[PDB]
Amino acid sequence: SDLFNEIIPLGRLIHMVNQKKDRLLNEYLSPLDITAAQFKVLSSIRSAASITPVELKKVLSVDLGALTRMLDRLVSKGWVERLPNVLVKLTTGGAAISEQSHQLVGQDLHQELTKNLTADEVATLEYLLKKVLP
Amino acid sequence: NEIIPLGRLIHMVNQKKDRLLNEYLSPLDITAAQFKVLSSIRSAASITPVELKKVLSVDLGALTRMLDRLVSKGWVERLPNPNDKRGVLVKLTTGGAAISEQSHQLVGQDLHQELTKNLTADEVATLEYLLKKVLP
Repeated sequence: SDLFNEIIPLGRLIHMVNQKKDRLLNEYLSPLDITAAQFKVLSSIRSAASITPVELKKVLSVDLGALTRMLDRLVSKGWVERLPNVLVKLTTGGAAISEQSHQLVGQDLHQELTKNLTADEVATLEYLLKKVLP
Repeated sequence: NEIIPLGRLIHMVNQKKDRLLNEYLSPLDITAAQFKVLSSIRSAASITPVELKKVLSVDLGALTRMLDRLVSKGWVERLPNPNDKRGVLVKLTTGGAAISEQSHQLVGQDLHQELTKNLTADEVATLEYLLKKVLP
């Protein structure tokens, strides 16, 4: 709590808290040699069903090159398949691992993130974060 | 509209910040990802790629590519390492300083005002307060 003495801007706070989330993800996901970054790519493909690398790049806001490397690794692991249109989609086993991740990682991440918060502080934080998104 | 977990909300709000950064930074052909790298070097003054990878939590390979691009643009320079010699320090050129220095205005003003457009002043103070409480 040099943080409460000091005035840190909101954008910086959002960044730091997102770093903390990603470190916690990386820890809980570690039992599948899947990174937080790979996890997000898988989730994005899951919700889109099928999606261009070009379209995926745009949804994720990351470099096209860096994403091709990500997609290479995820195909080698059998979690993603490349189809003729290019279009990337989840394998049946990448669907499994997406499913296992979410069940493995939720609750735990929520409880570690909110450990210092009151129940109503959690509800307020969630409320106000939603208000930023419109 | 529904009950979205905190972790997910943090992600979505962080995505939104990055998209706004990418828009405002577009007049330099500099990405939010690049801008973060420059800021990290700024505050470290000089830093290993290995130490930088750790501070940024990105792949070493992907960071070497980032650093290649920023050297070609003249915002970062590679130096001989005093302790290693087979290795290098990166630091900002004066141009890279001028650009990373713009992080005060960008994150604190423009980006800040777009993020908080739907918030009351006290709602901003509360959101900041509670985000700080997650960090310990």
